Amino acid sequence: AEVTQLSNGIVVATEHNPSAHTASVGVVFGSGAANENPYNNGVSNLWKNIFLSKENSAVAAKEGLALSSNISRDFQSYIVSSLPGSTDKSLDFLNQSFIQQKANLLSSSNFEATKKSVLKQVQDFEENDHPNRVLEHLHSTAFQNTPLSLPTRGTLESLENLVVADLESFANNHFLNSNAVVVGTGNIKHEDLVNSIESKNLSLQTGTKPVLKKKAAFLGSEVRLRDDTLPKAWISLAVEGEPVNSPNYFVAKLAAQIFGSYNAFEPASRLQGIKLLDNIQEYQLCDNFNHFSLSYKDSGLWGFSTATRNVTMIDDLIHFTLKQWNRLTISVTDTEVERAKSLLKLQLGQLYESGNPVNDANLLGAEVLIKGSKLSLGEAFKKIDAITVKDVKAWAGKRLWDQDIAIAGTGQIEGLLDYMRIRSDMSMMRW
Amino acid sequence: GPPSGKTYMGWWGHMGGPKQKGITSYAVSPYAQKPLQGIFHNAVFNSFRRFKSQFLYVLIPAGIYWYWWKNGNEYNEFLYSKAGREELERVNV
Repeated sequence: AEVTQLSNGIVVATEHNPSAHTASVGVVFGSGAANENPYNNGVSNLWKNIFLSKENSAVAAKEGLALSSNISRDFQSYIVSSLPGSTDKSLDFLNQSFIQQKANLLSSSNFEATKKSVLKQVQDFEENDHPNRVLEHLHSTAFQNTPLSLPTRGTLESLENLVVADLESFANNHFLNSNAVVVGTGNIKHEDLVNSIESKNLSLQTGTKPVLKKKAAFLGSEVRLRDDTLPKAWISLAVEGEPVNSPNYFVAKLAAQIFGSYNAFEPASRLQGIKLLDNIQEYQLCDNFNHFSLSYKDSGLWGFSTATRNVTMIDDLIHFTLKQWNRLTISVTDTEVERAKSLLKLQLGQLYESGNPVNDANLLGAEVLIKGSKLSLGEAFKKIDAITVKDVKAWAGKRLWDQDIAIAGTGQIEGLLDYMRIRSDMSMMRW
Repeated sequence: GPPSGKTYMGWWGHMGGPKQKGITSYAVSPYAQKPLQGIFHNAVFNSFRRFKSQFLYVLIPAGIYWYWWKNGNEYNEFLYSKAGREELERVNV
């Protein structure tokens, strides 16, 4: 596809697809959980559910409109969807919710029922969803005392002390035209969207959001949440990685694809060309693992997550996995690098060429907000095809060899050994 | 071989204590900490507290046994002198 950006006072981006049967229109702001403090942690999660509340959604469903929203660390989104010949109504609804009249939504009755609904989501998340809350605690110890540590949903202790005035203060400082991108995906022409905006003289708020004092800093650390009543052990482990607008962005993504993802109960996942699986399958040390490479405006993370029921062989799983990471600096084969090139292109093709216009609106707005434009998928494939074996060794010797780590765990983790027995496995030194 | 009699200690994963719920632990890497900031304000201020708590249980026994040793010496010094020849003759037989 082909993107098209403009600036008439308002930044308008679009990605037309004539094959789609729908159209999405929305606005993406360049502020998220990393632009908050510990006192108001969760105020962006309440704006999501106020936008999706029942009396607001009822007004939309009478004209054939569906609503969505998403809160992350670096951005926030508010999308409206419609049939292709009804995109003029999508913009009017968005006009009387952000540019005008966001006081009818913050009434007393609408704010108390919404608050009670959010306190029950975050409570069930902390007691039932173990893989995702251990990955949240990883961000909280790795980036402690910096903005990138705060959870995106909020906490139960900070949510209870939020009143209406906290919602209005956060909007005056962040929902600004200088911090906003208007997006359009699916079956919508680029020129029909901009002329519709020019015929209304819209302006959210002018600009100059706050300054954000501290930068993100990685600290080697651990946090353990032991619970012997649960039936598994959930563990995550990472080093410091690459931010966006880094030269090593795609080299870190390719090195995670070398070790990849595993499911013990799927037969075809046991046959992948991954050397680590010859050690794990002898005694069945885990149920699943997945390797990630996450990237933000200021820093990143590189590592893996696992879940297991073999609570007596945890130390052999962590040991064998970290000995394969060492091979990226010493001994990594040309065959392993060509496999990972092909599967990474398939992974990026499914993410960017899905059918949903709502997913494409979130990717487009976040990219334009953070580098001014969007890289094509044909240009990204050429960068991936130009990575050599020497490039992986240079990246790993800087980022992996003899470097500090962050750890988080929950469940039956008595068999997870101390920090320094694990820190020592990051360098071979039988060498 | 066969299993032996059970004990009051196991191994990693099954150590034989009570079940834990609600305790959270935090730590920081040694590489990220300043070198050894724990020797001073510990060899004067803490070492004196440890001394004052326990020195009385050692030095009252030591004072009893050392006083008993010196009075035994000085009396033996005296019996084998010229002035203590008459008392030596009695306390023998």
